[PDB]
Parts: sequence; structure tokens; C-alpha cells
Amino acid sequence: NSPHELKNAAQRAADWLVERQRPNGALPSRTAVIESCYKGMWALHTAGHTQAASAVADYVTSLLQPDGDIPQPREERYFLDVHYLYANGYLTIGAHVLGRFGLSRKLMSFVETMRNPATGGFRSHGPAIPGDGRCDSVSTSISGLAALYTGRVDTARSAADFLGSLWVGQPDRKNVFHAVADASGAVLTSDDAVAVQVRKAEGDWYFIGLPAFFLTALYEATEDRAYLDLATDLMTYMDEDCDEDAFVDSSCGKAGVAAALLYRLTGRPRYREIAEGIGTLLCERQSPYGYWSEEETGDVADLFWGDLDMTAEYVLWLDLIGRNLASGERVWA
Amino acid sequence: GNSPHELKNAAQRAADWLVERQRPNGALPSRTAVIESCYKGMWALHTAGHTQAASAVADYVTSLLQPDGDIPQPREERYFLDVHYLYANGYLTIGAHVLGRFGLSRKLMSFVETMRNPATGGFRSHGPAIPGDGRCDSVSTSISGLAALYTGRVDTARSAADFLGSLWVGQPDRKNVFHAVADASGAVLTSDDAVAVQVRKAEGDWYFIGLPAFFLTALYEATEDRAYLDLATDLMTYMDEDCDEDAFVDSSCGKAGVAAALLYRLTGRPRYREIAEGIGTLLCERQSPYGYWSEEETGDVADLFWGDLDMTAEYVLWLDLIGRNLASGERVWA
Ligand SMILES: *[C@@H](O)[C@H](NC(C)=O)[C@@H](O)[C@H]1O[C@H](O[C@H]2[C@H](O)[C@@H](O)[C@H](N)C[C@@H]2N)[C@H](N)C[C@@H]1O
Repeated sequence: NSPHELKNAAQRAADWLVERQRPNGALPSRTAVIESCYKGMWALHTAGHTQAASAVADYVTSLLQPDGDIPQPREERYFLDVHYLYANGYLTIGAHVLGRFGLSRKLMSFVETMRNPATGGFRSHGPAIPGDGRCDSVSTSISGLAALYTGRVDTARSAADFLGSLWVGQPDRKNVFHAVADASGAVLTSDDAVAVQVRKAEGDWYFIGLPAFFLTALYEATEDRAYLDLATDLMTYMDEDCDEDAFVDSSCGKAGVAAALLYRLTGRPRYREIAEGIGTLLCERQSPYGYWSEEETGDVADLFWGDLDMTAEYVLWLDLIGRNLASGERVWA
Repeated sequence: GNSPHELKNAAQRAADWLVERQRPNGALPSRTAVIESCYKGMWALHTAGHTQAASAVADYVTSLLQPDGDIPQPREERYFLDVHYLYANGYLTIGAHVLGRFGLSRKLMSFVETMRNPATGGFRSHGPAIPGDGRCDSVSTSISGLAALYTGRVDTARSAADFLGSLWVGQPDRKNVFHAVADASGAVLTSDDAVAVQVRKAEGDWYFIGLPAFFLTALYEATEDRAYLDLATDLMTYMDEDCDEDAFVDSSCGKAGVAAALLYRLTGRPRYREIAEGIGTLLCERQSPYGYWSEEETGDVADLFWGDLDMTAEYVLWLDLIGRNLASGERVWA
């Protein structure tokens, strides 16, 4: 598919969401949880549905606590002790791009209270959830990206330092990507820490793909080739050392965005190929009705939270892939 | 008046009109290749969902970017040389940043900061290649402050607000004229060569007041410092009660309309809803059947005079911002 076609798919999905948005601004999830709609502000704004995006901001604002967190409603364990701040990161970006500067300042200030100042990582478990202070690549990358959008570039550079340390410290990168470090900054290989089985088709690739996207954006912001080189290390790892599932699994969109940005910035044709392939696959999986769903077909009035999240996520990724491929073609051809 | 949905529909048709005519290099369809024809394009088109077109404008803008972070050329209109040079740079910075073109936004914003007066917080009216006396005006300062808020440079925004407060307090004859320019020391400039708004006449340039009102409201949203809300409030009251009706009718009234819509969302004051609704309806009613805006052009044209291309992108942005703040304000307060 062409960049225009990727965007057409994103717009059909955004229209589907907006048609079913609730009066208070919540998106049509079968459970009322923040993990169903945290990407909604940014995705809907990207699609030009700024009134719907602002309505999500109104809903988010009504859940905001005095410390700047949204601790509830949350049910999915990945949003409790694996990467709690994954929700907060997209909320911060979406609020900021909408110009909701009070919301973005309060959300980002809370995010920063969970940063480990010695390692640059962001803690995996939220304030109400007990934990050992471990920090993971997804919490850290999304918090770094939110830092870029809010202008906290020092925080973003520190997040990149953590990701570099995590990458250098891998004990067996050919077989496993250990996505977590302890509070001292050493890679956590324990049974209970997220680990991508890179030679199996078992998903979780965004623990590598989201760092690759963030580091590429940080390179764009700073021109520091250390970040480009880490991003390309991660992309080459996914392309050459990881299972084919890395560019096929539902979580491959992050890598697709990173590849499209890398193509615009470097012109290397393999990055265009990776991005085009991922964009086309996501486009092919879209329901004729406009949403994306693991298991459901037909004309549903709402979705389970994970499918609703995936639908907003693919609005964002197809848009970002499409615009970076379009501009890359202009710049390099 | 018209509903938020109707305001957005007008914005979308104008954005479609622009994208249909965008050139392969990303330039918008201006009869003259000048930065003042498309400086609002990245932000306006992104707000309309036309992100590939917005990124194409970013590509065009990037092709003009100089090593110091400025776009000194192509520029032809005097207002973009020695009245408010940075007016172009400010929207370019915002549009680049919201698109995530972080290298472009950092470079642009870093140049903007070189024209800041560190004693007063104002921003110089004339660019590096344009000889001048160091005067600073309300529009250069407000747009640079707004760009500072989008890029997270909040201290720079606060300093811009300080300048605006000094400019307001220092007015020598506010019932008859708003002098929008200060000297390099911050004293209000009353010479004939310095922008003045004849507030009891219907002669335009109201955005020298309206843009400060919008920026200060956004700064209040960002900080909750009531000093900024109070100054924005005072400027809106000035426009509503001491200025000619033209302040909410002239082609430049969109800035005040956006400020009113945001103030309504933040405070719930009904007068701000009324001001924003009336301005939004007026701009909607002035749109051509084709999609563009122009006070003179009436034909099915393939391009526009630079000022009408700028106005068209500007009203895409203002109708979007008015609409979303009115809709959210209704949800919160009504
Ligand atoms: C990245 O945002 C993930 N999004 C998608 C569409 O995968 C993330 O929101 C999501 O990932 C986890 O669950 C995924 C898993 O990583 C995939 O490999 C699997 N094919 C599907 C599953 N939804 C995480 N448990 C929950 C997150 O919502």
C-alpha cells in the first residue's frame, strides 16, 4: 500500500471510534478502563478529530488525581506491574499536542517522580502496586518520548542512557531480550522479568520496537549519532537476529514507525521496505467496518479493551508510517 | 450561531481545498513563493488530519532552513521584515513541534530565542538582515511565547508575559490608541512608524491585542498563575467594552475568538462563549463556496494571493480551536 492508502485506513478507523464515542468522551470499550483509551487523544488528533480528542481529554481530566497520576480505572496487569507508565506516556503526549498544557504538565511531572535518577529508567510498577524498583524498556521509552513532546530533553537523554545500558548489558541477545533492569541499573534476568524470546514467534516485540522508535525521534531532536546508532542496532537486531514474527505480530507497529522515520532520516531502502511491509499488513487486517480486532468480525457497537486500544494504536502508527514514507520519498527521490 | 461541528466542517473543506492544490515540493498554492504564504500550514493541516500534507510543508520549510535556524528568505511583505519578523517563525515552530519534527522545531525555536530581549522579555520586531532600533512588539512576543509553551520553554513564555504586562500597564492613552510596540528598554513607542491600533475606529490590526490574549490564556492554562489570567481578562474586557465593534468583526478577529473560546472552557464565563460563537459563525459565513477564504477573490482559482492563502490556513486553525474549546466548554460548564 502507498502512504495515502495507509492514511485512508487510519481515517476509517478514527471515524469508527468517533461515531461510537460516549457523551463524557470515553471511547466504546466493554470495560471502563484507562488501558482502553490512553492512545485516544493523540490518535484522534492525528486524524483531525480534534473535538473527539478534546472530549477524551475532558474524560481524562476528570480522572486526574492531585499527584498527576491516573491510578484508576486499571485492570490489566501489564498496566499495573509490567509497564504502569505506558498509559501515562500516551496521555501526556496527547494532552500536549492538543495544547492542554496544564494536563500535560501535571501528567509529565508525575511520570518524572517514577524516574530512577541514577539509571535514567522509569519504574515498572505504579504507586499502589508493591515492587522492587525494577525499570523496563517500555516504561522508559514512552516516558522519554513524552519528555520529547513536552520539551524535557534532559529527561529524554537520560531515558536513552538507560536504554543503551540495557542493550549493552544483555547476557544472551541471540536468544532472549531481557527488557528489565534492577534499581541499580543491571539487567534483570530473573524468571519474573519481561523477556522476549527472540527466536520464537511469541510476541512482545514492542519491548524492542518502542525503544527503536523513541531513540530515532531523539536522534531527530538532537542529531547525536549515538542515538541513531542504537536505534539502527535495534532495527538490525529485529530484522536479522529475531524471528520473522517481529515484523508480523500485532506489536510490530512500533518497529514499523521506527523504520519509516529511519527511512526519512537516512534514506536507506531497507527501512522503507520494513515500514511498507508492516503498514500493508496492518492495513490488510483492518475490519471492513473500520476497527481492528483479534477475534471479532462484523458490525459491533463496542470492543473489548485490547481491541479498542489496538484500533487507536493503528490509527497512530499508520498515520506516522504514512507521513514518514511520503516525506522520505520526497526527500530521497 | 453555528455549532462546533459546523465550524469544524468549514475548516475541513478549506483544508481539503489547500491539499488538493499543494505543490509536489510541499509548498502551498501561493501566487508568490514567500514564507508568509504558508507559515501556518504545518499546524493548520495537522489540526485537520492532513498529516502527509503537513509533513510536506515541513519538508518545504526544512529546505529553506538556514544554519542559524532562521528562514530569512523568501520574504517580501514589510510586516514580516520589520513589524513582526518572528510571526512566521512562531507558527513554523509550533507546527513542526506538534508534528514531531523535533530537529526542525528545536532549530527554529533556538533562533527565536536569539531575538529575545533579556532585559524586558520582549522579542525584536526586525530580523537579523533588517536594520532596526531593537523595538519589540506584542505580536512577535506573544507568538514567540506561544511557541515557547509548545516546545516546553516555559521560563521564556513567562518572560514574554512580563513584557506584555509592561506594555499594557504603560499605555499612555488606551481609550483612544493601543500602541503595540515598545523600545528596547520597554517604554511604549508612540512614533508614527510604530504599530498603533486606533481602538475607536474600524481599521483592523486587532490581532496586536487578540494574540496576546490568546497566548496569556494558554500560559494560564499551563501554569495556573492567575496573573496571566487577569491580564488576558483585562485585554478581552478592553476589546469588548473600549474598542470598536470591529474588534470582533475584522479579518484579524480570529485571535480574540480563539482566546474567548479557551477562556470559556477554562472559566465558564458566558460572555466568552458568546464572543467565540459570534466570531466562529462570522468566519464560517465568509467562506467561499469552493473552500478558500478571501475578501476579494470569487472564482474557482488554482492559487491565491499570499495573504489569502495565509488567511485560509489561519481560519482552518481558528475554526478548529474555537470549535474544540466551545464543545469541551459546553461539556464542562453547561
Ligand atoms: C504495544 O502498544 C502493544 N500493542 C499491540 C497492538 O500489540 C500493547 O498495547 C499491548 O501489548 C501487550 O499485549 C500484546 C502482545 O505484545 C502481542 O505480542 C500479542 N500478539 C497481542 C497482545 N495484545 C500487552 N500485554 C498489552 C498491551 O495492550
